[PDB]
Amino acid sequence: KTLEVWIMPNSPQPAEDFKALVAPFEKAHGVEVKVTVLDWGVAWTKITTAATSGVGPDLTQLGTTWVGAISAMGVLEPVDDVLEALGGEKAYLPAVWRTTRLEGARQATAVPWFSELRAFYYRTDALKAAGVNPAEMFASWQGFEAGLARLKASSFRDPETKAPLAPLCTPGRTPRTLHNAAPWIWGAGGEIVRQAGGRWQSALNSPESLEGLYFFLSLAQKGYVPAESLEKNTAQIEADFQAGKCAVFASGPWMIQRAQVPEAKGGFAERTAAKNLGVAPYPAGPKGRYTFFGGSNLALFNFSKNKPLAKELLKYLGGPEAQVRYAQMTGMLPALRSAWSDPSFQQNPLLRTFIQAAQFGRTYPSLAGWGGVENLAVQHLGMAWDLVAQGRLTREALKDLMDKASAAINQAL
Ligand SMILES: OC[C@H]1O[C@@H](O[C@@H]2[C@@H](O)[C@H](O[C@@H]3[C@@H](O)[C@H](O)O[C@H](CO)[C@H]3O)O[C@H](CO)[C@H]2O)[C@H](O)[C@@H](O)[C@@H]1O
Ligand SMILES: [Cl-]
Repeated sequence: KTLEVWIMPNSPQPAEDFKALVAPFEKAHGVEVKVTVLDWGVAWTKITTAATSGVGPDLTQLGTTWVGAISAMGVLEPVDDVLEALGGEKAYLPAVWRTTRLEGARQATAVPWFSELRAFYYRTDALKAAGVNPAEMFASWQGFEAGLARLKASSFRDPETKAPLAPLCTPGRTPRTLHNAAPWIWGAGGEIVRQAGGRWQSALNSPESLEGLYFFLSLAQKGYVPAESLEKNTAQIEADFQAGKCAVFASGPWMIQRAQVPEAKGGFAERTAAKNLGVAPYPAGPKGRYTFFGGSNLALFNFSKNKPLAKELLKYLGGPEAQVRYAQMTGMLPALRSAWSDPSFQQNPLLRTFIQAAQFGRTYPSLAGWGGVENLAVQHLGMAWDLVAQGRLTREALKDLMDKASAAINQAL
C-alpha cells in the first residue's frame, strides 16, 4: 500500500526533511510515503481542486484558518479517534484546539501539526547604539513609538551597507491576510468579528479596532516606515531585514533557524543581522498584548483508499517524537503542548520569547466563510494604506472604509 501527503515549504529542504521525518513510519508500516510540495501561493487552490474533484492525496497540510472552509465542503474524515489517542482536548493549547474543527461541529476534521506566531525581530546593535532598552521599547505602544523615534534619529550605520537602518519594516501593499494588522486591533481591545446572539458580525468598525488600526497605520505617517516599504510584501521585507536595511520587523520563529544557515541554502548566517539578532513580543496596547497564533494541521480526505494507514500516519506526525523532530528541522513550534518541554527548545533563548508569546496568541473563529471575510477586510484596509501613501489618512476616512467592510462582512455571514 502507498500514502500521498501534500505539504507546504515548512523547512529549507522541505521534501527531504519530510521524507526523513517519516522514514521510521515507512519502515514500521512497510509502506512508501510520496510527498508533494505546494507553494503557499497556490496551496489553497490545489487543495480546494482536490476537494471538488474528489481526486488527490490521502493527507494534506492546511493553514489553521482554512480548516472551517475545507470542512464545510464535506470532504474531510472525522479524526476524533486520532485526537483522543494523543490526549484529547487537554493535550493542546485552546487556540490550537479551536482549529481542529468547523466552528460548532460535533466532529474534528484536522489534527494539529505545528504552530507559529508573530514576534518582533530587532537589531541588538542598532538598539544599543540609539540607547533603546528593548524591554522598554516592546513593553507598551508608547515605548514602541519612542524606540522608533530614537531609531530614526540614531547615526548608526550597518557595518556592511555603511548606510542607516529604517526604524520599522512593515508591508503596506494590499495585505493577503490581517496577520500583520490583527495584533494592533486586539491590543486596542478590538476584534475582527464579534459572536452576538448566535450569528457572527464585523467588529472592524468598533472604536477599539479603529484605534488599533489607526495606531498601526499612523507609524507610517510619522515616517518610522520608509516610502518604499508601502510598496512591498512580507517576503521582500524579510529580505530587507536580512540585508541590513531596517532595525525592527514582525515574523514567525523560522527566522531563528534561518540565521544559523548560510546564504546559499536560503539562510542569512553571513549577514550582520544574523550575529545581532534579538526577539521581543508585540508591545502591550491599551487593553493588552496579542499576536497572530497560527500554523498548520493535517487533514484526511474522506475519499482516501488508505484511511486506516493514513490515521496511523496522523497519530505519528501529531505525536511526541515526530512533533520534536519536525520543529527542529522547520524552526516552528510543536502543536502538541507536552513536546515544548524538550531540552532542544528550552536552551534557545530567542525561541523562549516565542514560547512565552504563545500565552497571548489569538486565532480566528474556524468559520466556513473566513477567507471571504479576510478578503473584504484586507481589500478595505488596502485603500487606507493608499491614503497613507498620499499622506491623507484620517480616523474619519478609516472609520468610513471599515464601515463599508463591516456592511459587506455582515452580509457574507
Ligand atoms: O493564511 C493562511 C495560513 O498562513 C500561515 O502562515 C504562513 C506563514 O507561516 C508562512 O511563512 C513562511 C514559513 O512557513 C516558511 O517556512 O518560511 C518562509 C520564508 O522562510 C515563510 O514565508 O508564509 C505564508 C505566506 O507565504 C503564511 O501563509 C499560518 O501559519 C496559518 O495560520 C494560516 O492559515
Ligand atoms: Cl497589514
